[PDB]
Amino acid sequence: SNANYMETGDQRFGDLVFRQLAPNVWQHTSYLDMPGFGAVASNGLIVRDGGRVLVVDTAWTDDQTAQILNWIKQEINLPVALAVVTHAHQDKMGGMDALHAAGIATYANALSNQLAPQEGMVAAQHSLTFAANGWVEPATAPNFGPLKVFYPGPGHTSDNITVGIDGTDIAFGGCLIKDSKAKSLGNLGDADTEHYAASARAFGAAFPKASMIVMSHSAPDSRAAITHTARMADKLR
Ligand SMILES: [Cl-]
Ligand SMILES: [Cl-]
Repeated sequence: SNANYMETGDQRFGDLVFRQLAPNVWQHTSYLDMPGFGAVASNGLIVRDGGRVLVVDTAWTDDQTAQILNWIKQEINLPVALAVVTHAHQDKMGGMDALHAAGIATYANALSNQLAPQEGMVAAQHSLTFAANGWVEPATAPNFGPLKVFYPGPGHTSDNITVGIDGTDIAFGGCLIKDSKAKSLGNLGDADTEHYAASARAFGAAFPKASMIVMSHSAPDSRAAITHTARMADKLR
């Protein structure tokens, strides 16, 4: 349960893995086997804000996403107010149904909702919209607490968004940022290779105080993950 700094190690629950990040923040992790590679991790976040819990990124599947809700009931014992999912893809949207069944309000980039059916995903219930500088329109993100939503520009996909957690110095780059040892940009099937670099860089500028970068396929890293990701993307153009 990691109650204090002398109880450590990731918590295994079902097939899921949870790692505490800051006092109110955890990374949730699920796995799906992929041709030729094998098991691939997909990370998302759980934020405790006051008397509610906020989730970013469901798991790969409905039944894994259900497990996440269960773990929250056991370990945090708080209601889940809302969830924000970061683009329409199985790794971040696979479990929308489970969130919905649980009666949990869901939010995504309007564009992610427009693409969901074509990407084989269930759309979120609410749509976020963004200014030209990339920050979310606050009226579209009511009651987001510490979550600061930023759309960096096309990237891993054209709809990808990102989230800072105010006060924790943690920024979630999702599929857009890779860690500093990464050998490639991962899955580019949907990517905008022209704007990727600028988008990665825009993310770094949106959260200039983040000391912890959380991404989809790897353990959290330093800001060196932004820099390195941008250099890799520079090679795309
Ligand atoms: Cl990826
Ligand atoms: Cl992906």
